[PDB]
Amino acid sequence: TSNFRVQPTESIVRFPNITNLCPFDEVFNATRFASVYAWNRKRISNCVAD
Amino acid sequence: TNFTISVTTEILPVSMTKTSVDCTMYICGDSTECSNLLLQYGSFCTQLK
Repeated sequence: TSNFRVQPTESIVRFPNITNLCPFDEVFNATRFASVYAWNRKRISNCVAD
Repeated sequence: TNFTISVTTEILPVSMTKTSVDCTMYICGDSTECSNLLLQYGSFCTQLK
C-alpha cells in the first residue's frame, strides 16, 4: 500500500557558544565611505549578527 | 571400437534479487513539501511500483 515513517518529536539547535556582537556600527553607521575604484574590505568573523 | 564417457557442466541463470524501490525516501526524505510537489508532478510512482 504505502510506506510508514516515524515523525520527529522536537528540534535541537547546536550553534557554537558565541556571545560577542559584530561591529556593524563601523560599516553601516560610518562617517564616510570609499569610492568604487578604492573600495574597502572589512572582514567580520567570530561574533553574532543580530 | 571404444568410448570415453565425459561429464560437462552447463550454467544457466534462473532469477536474481527482487529489488523494491521506495518512492519518497529515495527521491527526497523527511520532506513534506517535496512530497507535495512530487504528488503534483504526476502518478509516476504508482506505475513504477
